[PDB]
Amino acid sequence: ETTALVCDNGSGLVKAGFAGDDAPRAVFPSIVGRPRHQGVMVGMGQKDSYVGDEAQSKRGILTLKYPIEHGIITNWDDMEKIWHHTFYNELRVAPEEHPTLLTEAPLNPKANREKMTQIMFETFNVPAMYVAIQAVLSLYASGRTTGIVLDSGDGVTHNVPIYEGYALPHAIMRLDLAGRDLTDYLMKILTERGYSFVTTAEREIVRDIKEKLCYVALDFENEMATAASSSSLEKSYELPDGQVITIGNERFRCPETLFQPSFIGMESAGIHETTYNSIMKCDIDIRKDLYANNVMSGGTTMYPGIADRMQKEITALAPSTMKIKIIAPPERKYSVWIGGSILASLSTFQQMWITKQEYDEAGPSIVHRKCF
Amino acid sequence: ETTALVCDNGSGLVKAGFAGDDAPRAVFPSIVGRPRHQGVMVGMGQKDSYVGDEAQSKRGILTLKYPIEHGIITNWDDMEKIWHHTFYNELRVAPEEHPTLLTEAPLNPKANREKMTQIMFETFNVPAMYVAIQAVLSLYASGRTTGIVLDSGDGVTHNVPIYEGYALPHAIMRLDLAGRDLTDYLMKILTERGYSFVTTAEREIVRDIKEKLCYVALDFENEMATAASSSSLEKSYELPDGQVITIGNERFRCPETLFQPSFIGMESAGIHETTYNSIMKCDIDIRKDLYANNVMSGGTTMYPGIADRMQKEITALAPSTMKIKIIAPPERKYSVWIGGSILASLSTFQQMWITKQEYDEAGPSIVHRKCF
Amino acid sequence: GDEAQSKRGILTLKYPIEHGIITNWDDMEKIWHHTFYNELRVAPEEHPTLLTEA
Ligand SMILES: Nc1ncnc2c1ncn2[C@@H]1O[C@H](COP(=O)(O)OP(=O)(O)O)[C@@H](O)[C@H]1O
Ligand SMILES: Nc1ncnc2c1ncn2[C@@H]1O[C@H](COP(=O)(O)OP(=O)(O)O)[C@@H](O)[C@H]1O
Ligand SMILES: [Ca+2]
Ligand SMILES: [Ca+2]
Repeated sequence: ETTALVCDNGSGLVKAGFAGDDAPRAVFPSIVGRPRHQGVMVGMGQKDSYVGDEAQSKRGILTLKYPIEHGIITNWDDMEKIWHHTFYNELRVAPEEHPTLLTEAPLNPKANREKMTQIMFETFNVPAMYVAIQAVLSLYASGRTTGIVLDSGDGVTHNVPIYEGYALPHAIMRLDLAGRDLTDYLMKILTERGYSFVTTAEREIVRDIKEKLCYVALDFENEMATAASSSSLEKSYELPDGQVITIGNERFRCPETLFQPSFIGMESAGIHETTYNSIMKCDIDIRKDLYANNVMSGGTTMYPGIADRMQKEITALAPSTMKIKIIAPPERKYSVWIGGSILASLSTFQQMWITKQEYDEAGPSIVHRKCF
Repeated sequence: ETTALVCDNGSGLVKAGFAGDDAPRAVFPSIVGRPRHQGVMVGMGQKDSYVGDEAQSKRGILTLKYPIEHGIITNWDDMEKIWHHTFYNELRVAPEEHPTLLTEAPLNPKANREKMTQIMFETFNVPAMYVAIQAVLSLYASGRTTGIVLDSGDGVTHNVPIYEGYALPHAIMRLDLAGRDLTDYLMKILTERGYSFVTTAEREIVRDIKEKLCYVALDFENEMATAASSSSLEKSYELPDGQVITIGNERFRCPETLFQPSFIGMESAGIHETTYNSIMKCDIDIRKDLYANNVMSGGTTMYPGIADRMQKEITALAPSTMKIKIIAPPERKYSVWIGGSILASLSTFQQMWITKQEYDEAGPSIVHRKCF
Repeated sequence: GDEAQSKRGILTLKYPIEHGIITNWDDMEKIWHHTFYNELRVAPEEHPTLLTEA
């Protein structure tokens, strides 16, 4: 009778809805805006904190804060505000009669799970809850049981291999390189053409430029030579004050940081080498099914041409006698929520929620022994 | 056998001289004045424009323009006229047989730099030239190879960390808050006492008031409290007509914009926070030396008490077991030119010059491959 | 060697030996030249050398 809630809680966006639906209902950015200037007109409902899309609507006079930074909930009061907004204003449900499934990146500190369990059980008084891993839900929404999942959101890029439903925890890769860092790099390299963007409001403008105009080049040096030789790669964008900017080679220099992370000073490997070393740390017999099932998920995998670039780099890295297939659905930026909707709707799942009585008898540490 | 020219062409002043010397010869402000009233006297040796100190003396009948605005050269004919003035009239030097060294703030757009190459080679026809970063020359004048440089001039305030001669480009911070913004804020808050300063001639008068009477307070709140409760902090200044003004809490409120930049409505952080984030973005081992080698340069660091205040503010943010030393030599106003003179007169430097023939096959884009 | 430890912030560090097997022979030759010439300060032409292996 009761319908479980699925709330995919990413670093940049939050996707909330009911289990069983095909698409989430409440998709809105996880920001809290606070007023920065002097309020002179008395009345008219001047609130002290705006949460969600109205913070985007009034972002010119607000300082904007992300409570989740690289998968870490830093400011818990703002995250409680976002949870209150997504329960009472967006979905408009009573949380004390609905189970709630939550998502989390792996290799994340254990205080985060305990504090989410404490806030969801004590403040909102839910009857049951569960915390799941995002890549596992991506493989659930993919409809298969074997594959290696590369999930990259706004703050974290993780990589999990699963064979026949059994995960390999020693081969899970994590990398703090995602859309926030790509946005900051694009803010850095727009100053070469004279466009200055510094404030937190215009960071969203640079993010919109990144979403609309960036793509992954198949060969970087040839695309450098093509951009230097001609001007056919240039495109124009309209700022919301009416100014028109144009960008050339900055379209594909920005997602190249995912493949060459020495552009922002990190000495770590690119995502193709991260996927290759995740496959090579796995056992000898399961690599053949993992090369053919590179499941691709998350929001920063929506660049044009990223899948062909991953195909070229992994086929270069792997031995030539094998087939490498990369699975990129067109709905892959919602795959974590769709897998959460699939998982909460199974009849075989309904005994492994964390009930209120288990929390009362075991404290917040029940989430370590039950979830994962 | 020829000598190199060193020309620090900062946004407020031009400081030019020969390499190997210890002090610059031609120091004059980067202004171009044009007449704004009608000429009624026949003869008199009247000119269409004035430059440098000659524009400074006759400023009552002139409109003054700064060709450099926050580091970016806006008007190029005026900058060409200032370069012609500092070559032919100030230094008495024919520039076709002396190589020249120029300075530039980091994260500037590229299109200045090539043009800064182009009319150095096509107009003045120098045999060689080079463009350097100001903070690197500050470390050259300091005599050491490890440190983080806070260089704040008239238009650009930037932090650059260098460890063992290796710069870290991902940790360079730029902030467009410097002496002109402090001057405009001082013109804004001087209207509270009834003193109006609106024209561009009397902006120089307010700049002189800022140079003579302003200081950085150690703690802001008790300084405001003792400014309100007494009159010992007040000082008097004589205008060149004869009028005498008296200022009180405006002496320390105008440097406070460097530490509290919300006074002019800017969302960004202060210089202590900017230096702390620039240190914290660096690698984990090198932060031991970066706390102990804070180097200041530029005229905006000439306020009394800025070093003690910056030490107290960095000491609050850093952990208590780290030793923080700020180096503020009394000659650090001229330190960019001194490092330019040390670098140009150095023996292994004379193969990094961008000569005439390399510009001839490479176009103006030689400066990106060679300089920095 | 030790001067790579003192400057390890601005360096990437590589081990030529990985699980006992020498992988990068140029870096191993560099370490051998450093330990013969800069640490023991001897010429290898007049000293027999004993080596160890797993
Ligand atoms: N079409 C697109 N092209 C490029 N980047 C995108 C696109 N759509 C979303 N993104 C990026 O994905 C990031 C967040 O995606 P997502 O994983 O759905 O949210 P979260 O990280 O909150 O889970 C955003 O920072 C955004 O920049
Ligand atoms: N004694 C002083 N006290 C306070 N500020 C000063 C002093 N001398 C110069 N300044 C400020 O320094 C700014 C620029 O100085 P400087 O860095 O030498 O020139 P540039 O910015 O061209 O490199 C000027 O705007 C001036 O207001
Ligand atoms: Ca996500
Ligand atoms: Ca300067």
